[PDB]
Amino acid sequence: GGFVAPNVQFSEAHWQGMEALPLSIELKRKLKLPLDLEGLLIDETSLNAAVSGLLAGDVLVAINGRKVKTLKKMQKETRRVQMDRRASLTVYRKGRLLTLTLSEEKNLGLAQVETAPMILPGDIMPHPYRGPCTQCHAIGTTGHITPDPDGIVLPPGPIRAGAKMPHRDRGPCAACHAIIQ
Amino acid sequence: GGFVAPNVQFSEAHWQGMEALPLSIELKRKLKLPLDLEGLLIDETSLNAAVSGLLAGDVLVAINGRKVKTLKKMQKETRRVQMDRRASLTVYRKGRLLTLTLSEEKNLGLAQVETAPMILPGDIMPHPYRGPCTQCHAIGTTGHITPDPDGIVLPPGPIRAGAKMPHRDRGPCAACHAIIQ
Ligand code: HEC
Ligand code: HEC
Ligand code: HEC
Ligand code: HEC
Repeated sequence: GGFVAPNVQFSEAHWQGMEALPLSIELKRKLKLPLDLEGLLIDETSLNAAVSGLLAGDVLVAINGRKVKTLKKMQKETRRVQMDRRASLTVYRKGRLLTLTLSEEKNLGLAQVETAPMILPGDIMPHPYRGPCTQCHAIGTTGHITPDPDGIVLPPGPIRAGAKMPHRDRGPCAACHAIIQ
Repeated sequence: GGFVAPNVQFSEAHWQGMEALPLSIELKRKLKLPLDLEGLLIDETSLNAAVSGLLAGDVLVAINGRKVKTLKKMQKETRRVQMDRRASLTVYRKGRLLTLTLSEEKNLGLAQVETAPMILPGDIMPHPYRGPCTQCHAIGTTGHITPDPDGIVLPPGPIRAGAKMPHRDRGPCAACHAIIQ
């Protein structure tokens, strides 16, 4: 269960703590950004990228002065300076073109890319239409991990009589727990 | 709005198309895996990692023969062979220790790491208890991108009278669209 189209494109890149995604018209209108703007959207920053001053909602225009309008082009670029400890960040925020340094005490490394997750034939589109489905998704059931862990509930599990309450008052110990005597 | 604890750990790594996450007791019991098992869980495989034979639900025990039980240790490891085009994959699947080659025609690169997303003071835990919150999450409102794009609706937008229907029959053109005459 894994049919992939001959052109599955990249949905995102992760690099020194920033998640980067193509800046679509969907997203440009959704975040009320100018529609001439070319670059990558940064929607999630942690660790080294957040440290460098980089916030979410920011658009990644360039690195080291070279323009990055696509993921493919942004990767190419991280490969170039992957062994460096610093690269420059040209960013678009609130109409200002800011600059930032990104840092790492070993080396920056290559930004790794992702496609949209593999989906089921009968699956429901949770987002506005964007084009034929095989264009971003692989169709099938592998690349799974289904049922998704997060939707599995754990039986709270046996407790000796007079156990100590780790959690808030939730009700009679006997409703959720199997008691031991 | 960004208070981080002096020990924010890694939640995941992405490497040549696999998303890797610490294999917790939560996840070990949730996927009915042996509880002695040490390694990383692989929950999402695409591109180069899926190509190498790697499926989701798989646990990443080792690379090139070196054991990887934590993210920190798995990164260290990708740094080592980051310039190589091939590394070995020791994996745990259904009780079998399989082996796989991972490949890339330029170079593999460094696996990039992520922490749990920054959360709000008043935010609700969507998962079983796991320990104090500052241990995985940064508390605040930056690293935002809120409101989250996905929860913004776009007004379908004006259509000239006699426009052609791109989408299924949804009802009277006048309910959603502003018509032009
Ligand atoms: C056309 C008929 C479809 C169907 C049935 C689906 N998609 Fe997509 N999809 C894309 C990206 C980048 C995401 C992540 C979320 C986002 O940023 O908007 C998604 C998400 C989904 C889901 C949720 C998947 C999950 O694991 O929860 C599902 C069920 C889904 N899609 C089905 C990317 C694209 C495209 C990129 C240009 C196109 C075209 C489509 N999707 C179209 C469809
Ligand atoms: C203790 C009081 C809390 C609160 C309020 C939250 N967390 Fe966590 N969290 C962790 C990871 C790895 C995730 C991703 C999902 C997963 O794999 O299970 C999450 C998710 C959340 C969310 C959803 C966030 C989102 O962007 O949608 C929220 C609101 C949230 N958490 C709040 C990691 C951990 C831990 C790691 C050991 C611990 C401890 C906690 N979380 C505890 C809390
Ligand atoms: C469901 C409505 C519950 C009621 C009522 C009670 N408990 Fe509970 N408990 C429940 C769950 C789902 C869990 C898992 C952890 C979590 O996220 O809350 C627990 C946990 C405990 C523990 C720790 C378990 C462990 O590490 O093995 C103990 C010792 C415990 N609970 C005891 C307890 C007592 C004494 C209660 C009533 C006076 C009680 N629980 C209520 C679910 C529910
Ligand atoms: C809501 C209940 C709707 C009804 C009824 C109709 N339309 Fe629609 N339309 C709607 C949305 C949210 C969108 C965005 C794209 C999507 O994911 O479906 C659209 C799209 C169109 C388009 C393309 C828009 C563009 O690219 O500019 C056209 C030309 C269009 N719709 C026309 C149309 C006609 C003629 C309808 C009734 C006979 C009609 N729509 C119904 C929402 C809804």
